[PDB]
Order: sequence, then structure tokens, then C-alpha cells
Amino acid sequence: STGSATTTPIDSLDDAYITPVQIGTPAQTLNLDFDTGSSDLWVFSSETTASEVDGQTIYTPSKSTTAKLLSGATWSISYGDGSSSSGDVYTDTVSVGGLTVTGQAVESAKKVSSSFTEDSTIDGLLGLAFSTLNTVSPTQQKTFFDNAKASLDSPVFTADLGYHAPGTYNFGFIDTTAYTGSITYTAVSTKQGFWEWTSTGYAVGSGTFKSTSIDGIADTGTTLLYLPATVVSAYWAQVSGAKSSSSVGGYVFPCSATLPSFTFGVGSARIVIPGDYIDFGPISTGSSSCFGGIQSSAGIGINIFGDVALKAAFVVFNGATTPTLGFASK
Repeated sequence: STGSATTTPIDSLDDAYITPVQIGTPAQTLNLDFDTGSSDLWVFSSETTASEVDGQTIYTPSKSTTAKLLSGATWSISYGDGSSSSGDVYTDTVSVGGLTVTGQAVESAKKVSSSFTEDSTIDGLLGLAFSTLNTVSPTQQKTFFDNAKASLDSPVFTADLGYHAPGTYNFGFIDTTAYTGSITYTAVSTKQGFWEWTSTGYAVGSGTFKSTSIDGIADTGTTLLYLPATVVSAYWAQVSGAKSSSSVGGYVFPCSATLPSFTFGVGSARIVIPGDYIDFGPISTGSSSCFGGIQSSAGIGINIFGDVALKAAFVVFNGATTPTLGFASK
């Protein structure tokens, strides 16, 4: 089997991407944030504290003929941005882009933090990291990908995120029309539960390539590119008037600037992020200070190839016995 779903930016800045997902019988369609950096499929639901829901579509298990309470199971997760959610668990039929899993753990939120409530466009998350990070207790649950894997034509999914445009998540096949040149594959460590790999270096604009190992994760659920402070200073030094602002919480630059590209290595291959991808616009409405899309990882504990980086590539998440990542230009 295979599945193919379109993913759409939630706003003009590509702050996140939503993908429609069918849950239950009859289908309830919810728009989920596909997140290669976490392992829980959780939704706004009929169980979510009413004051914490503001415009999201909810999953109602009592209206699904295929919903079953997973008796005694609870979940609770905290993300890298300080957001959180928790609740109980149903099993139900989940379909993405025509690919169906029966008996998927659907984590029903009883509580969500303010950042989820305030984003009316995201009805929940669909985790695509390794199932060892799933938070369900006392019986850990499998991701949608892990449940679908055995049925797929090939044990892969691909992320093809758009710049200010829709893109695609594919399951079970590699669309050879969706990229240019060849896909370069690189080793993955699953030791931390993430799609963790080692970039071979970087360049700023038309500058020389610096060969250096940068360990990091491929994370569709993180907006920006978070790299070591050395690398991030070298980038922003090439932008007149750019600076790190403790008050704003990262590098800002004059909105009048033209940003240079940023290149990252995948083995002997190179992925170029155009300068326009690194512009996240005014820090506040009407400001002439703009927020940068490359930021320091120094306060995180890991480097994160988030959407700024991933949307410059066609990315293969190879879930074979020995997982690997693939990158192509497009």
C-alpha cells in the first residue's frame, strides 16, 4: 500500500504545516501537524477542557463506531518550545492520503498548553519519530508509520515541504518526479529516538564550504534551523546590522536587508537554502526589525534541521531495519 497527502502552511511565514487526517467511522477529518521530532498522535477532542479549545476541529470518540477506549492508558508530553498536552487514549481507524491503519492509538487531549489553544489551525500532532519516544503509559504505543510499515510497498515516508506553498507527505514510495538529480543517503542514529544524522558542513552565501561534522535531527515539527553558535554567527556576520537580541530571543536583522543563502552538506552533496527562506519577517507588526530563520542551538542541547532546512530538499525517511535519511535538491 501507499498514501499521498498534501501539507499546507498554516500562515504566510510557513510557521508550521497541516495535513488532513481521517479518524474514525464515519471519518472525522482533523488537520494535524506531522512531526518527525515526536512520536505521539494526539488530537483536540470532546474531552479537551472547553476553555482550552478556540476554533480547533475536535475528535469525538463517541461518534466513531470503530473507537475503543484503551483502558487505563494515559499520555503526557512536553515539547522543545515549552508547550505541552496530556489525556487518555482510544484506538481507532486512521487514514492519511488513502493509507489506512486499524487499531492506531489516538491520544485524546484532556489538557493543552496556551500555545496549542491560541493556534486555531492545528487540531493535533501526528508523530513520525521512533516509537521509543511515545509517551503512552503503561503500554507504549506505535506511531502511524510504525503501524503502517509492514503494509507499505517500501518502508519509507518522504517530506516535500513548500516555501510559502503546499507540499506533500508520501508513504510507501519515492516519487522520482518530485526532485532533481540524485538522492544522497546518510546514516541515522536512533539512540535518542530521533531521525539523528551528521551534516558534513556548511557555506554562507557564495563563501567557501567549511567541512565540519554537525550532528542534528531532521524535525518537520520545528519551524527554524538551529545550529551551533559558531555557524550561526558566521551566517549573520554577512548581514549588515544583524545582531543577537536577548529581548527578542534570537538573531534579528534589518528588514531592508537581502539575506545570503545557507548551504548544508549531506555526504558529498549540498543543499542550498535560499536567503528568502531565512526571512521570518517583522518581530512585531510594523517593525523594521526582522526575525532570522537560522538561530543558535546553544540553549537546546541538540542541533535541529527544522522546516527552514527541510523545505529546501526532498527528504526520504527510510524506516528499513537500518534506518537512513535521504536528501535531494528540487
